[PDB]
Amino acid sequence: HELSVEQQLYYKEITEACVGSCEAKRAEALQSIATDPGLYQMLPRFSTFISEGVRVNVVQNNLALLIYLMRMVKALMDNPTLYLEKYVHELIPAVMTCIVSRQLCLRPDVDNHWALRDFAARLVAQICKHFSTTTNNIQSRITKTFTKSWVDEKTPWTTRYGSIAGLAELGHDVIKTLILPRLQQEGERIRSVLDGPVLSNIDRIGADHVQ
Amino acid sequence: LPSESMKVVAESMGIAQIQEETCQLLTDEVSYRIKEIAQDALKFMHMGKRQKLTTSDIDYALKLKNVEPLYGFHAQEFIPFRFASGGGRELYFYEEKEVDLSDIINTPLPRVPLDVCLKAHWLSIEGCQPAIPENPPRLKPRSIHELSVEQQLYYKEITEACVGSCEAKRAEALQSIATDPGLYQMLPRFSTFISEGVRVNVVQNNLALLIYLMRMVKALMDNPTLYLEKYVHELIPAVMTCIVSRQLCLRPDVDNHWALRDFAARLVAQICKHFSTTTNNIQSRITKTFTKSWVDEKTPWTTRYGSIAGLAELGHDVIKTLILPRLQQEGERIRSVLDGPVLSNIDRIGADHVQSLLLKHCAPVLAKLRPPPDNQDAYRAEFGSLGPLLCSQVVKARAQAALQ
Amino acid sequence: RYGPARLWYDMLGVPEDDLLADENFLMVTQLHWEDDIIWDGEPWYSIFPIDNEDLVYGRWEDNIIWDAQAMPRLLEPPVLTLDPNDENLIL
Repeated sequence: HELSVEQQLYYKEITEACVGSCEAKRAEALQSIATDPGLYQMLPRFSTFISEGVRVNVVQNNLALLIYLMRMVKALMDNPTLYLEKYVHELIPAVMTCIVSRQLCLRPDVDNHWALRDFAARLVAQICKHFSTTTNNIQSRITKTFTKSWVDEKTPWTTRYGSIAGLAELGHDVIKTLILPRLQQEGERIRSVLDGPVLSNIDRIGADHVQ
Repeated sequence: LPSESMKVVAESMGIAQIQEETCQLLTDEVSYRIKEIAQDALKFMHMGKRQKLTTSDIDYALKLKNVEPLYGFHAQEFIPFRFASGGGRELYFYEEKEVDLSDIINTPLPRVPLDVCLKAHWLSIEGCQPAIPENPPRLKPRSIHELSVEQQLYYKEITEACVGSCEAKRAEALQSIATDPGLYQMLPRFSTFISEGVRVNVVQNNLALLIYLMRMVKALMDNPTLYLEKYVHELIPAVMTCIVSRQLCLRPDVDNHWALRDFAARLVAQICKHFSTTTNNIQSRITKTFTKSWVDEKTPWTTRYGSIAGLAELGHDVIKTLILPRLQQEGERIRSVLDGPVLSNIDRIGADHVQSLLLKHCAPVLAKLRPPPDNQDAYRAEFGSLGPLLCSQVVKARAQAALQ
Repeated sequence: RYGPARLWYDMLGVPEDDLLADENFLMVTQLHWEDDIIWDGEPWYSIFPIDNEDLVYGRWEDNIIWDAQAMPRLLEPPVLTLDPNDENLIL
């Protein structure tokens, strides 16, 4: 059960290489995670590390460490040898948290939370292309969360951006039957863009990003 | 009952100039007798244990109150008709009130139903109700499969019988699929076995393997108990594959079975159009794929013939609106196969099958919307494909209509 | 605290110890499965592995964190459970 010292050292070096001291060690660590044959028995530790690290964004809204954890998930998916079917229930809400949360930034105006949005949306489209089975109902349950987050009013422009980004990365028929009925919502958006009671607020950049 | 109906009855009888108190006196007496009988006809309904209040309950409730269940006629001498009833009068509010006396003779009499028989079954087996068709129905622990070993053995026997080594085994297994009530909660494993099978069974075009799987799909569909439209996203592709694909085996002969397989695929497409229908998802999606299969440049005879069959079996209006502007292209394709100096291929067979199917569809499409006048050379305005033979097919259809 | 994720615990410093109808979302109505049709292609033990009961049955959707501040269910630290159903694990 307990990791042997070899793989305990490998886990320590690989996790501390993806915290942000330098970029080259990070790229070699992600190319290790993506292309090694025997990394099972260390998959639950990586899933726990990733899910708890995405949770630790609520105490410290670090965009950079979330980009690093999403590149860790994207590297874990490209491994041919390890099967993430038993651990996908942990990685789905972490990528979902990177998509539909509202404060992804420390300084909301200048941080491009927008890219961790479309990167994690592409990631969740891949995670429900490779793993959705009719016993799983992964894709239908992801579309339902995105849909009731988008159709429901009071949602911030960041989380609406994440919902639209994920729904539009799922495919063409999804944007036929989910996005296109609420195209009139664009008028409700342009209510606050071509006019807009407050101009110097932060709603305008998010609204025309959504647009 | 309303009093303004009682004055209409009185003045249509010869009793004119009746007062309102005279008329109110009639409608509380007869409304009591209706209430007295309907309370007394509910005794026969509760004792004949049908909670229905049939038409015969009032016949016995009237006889109980010493009134003749004579309806529409009253015999003051009683000797011709006693308390035996005549079953009432089959009359309506929206009736015609005049019929021809030979219309009632020439209509066929209804079928006398089956006589009463006594069948026994089991409501309960030592406390548990069986699911027969006569009844309404730190280390984490080592999990168990959601199928029983009797159910898993049943799945193995049904799948090894449905690959058609013996025909009687297939036919029972197909009937077992067609009417097992407990075949839900095994249906993911059947849908996955079908889907996966066709895709690794078109790698080498094994026609029986495919004809047996299509019969398994047809046996899955007509089962009334199971809920299928959760699994139709796997079914649709396999059934449609049995129609638009090339044949890796000897294409020219078993093409007869190949044509039959295409017809089966068309029937599956028709079933997809019929059931499971919501707005603009299933029928229009397979219609769009069939049309872009048709408008496809240099379409294969195998794929072309299958898609032609699939678009052909879609119903009345679909050939009325789609096959119309395309006769010239069909004729040009037939002419190219004909001009070939080489039959060492399947193109000629594909062309003959496609032309025959298109000509039969065009025949009723014509018999259906237009009179059968000028059936000799007017079809030469439509490139002269079926012409007088098409006219003969229309005449045969008219003869069948006359027989009906 | 000392198990997998100890690094996160130490960094934190914690020391104790009608369009919503179900059919719309069925993947027959949301998938271009027409692309799959292969045009011109060129019992002592279960034969199906026991699936993950947690994925198949559990509501993992309840571990998604929709709003960090207003999170409806208080979450707890998770202990390593070492499922033995999975092969490739010595114990």
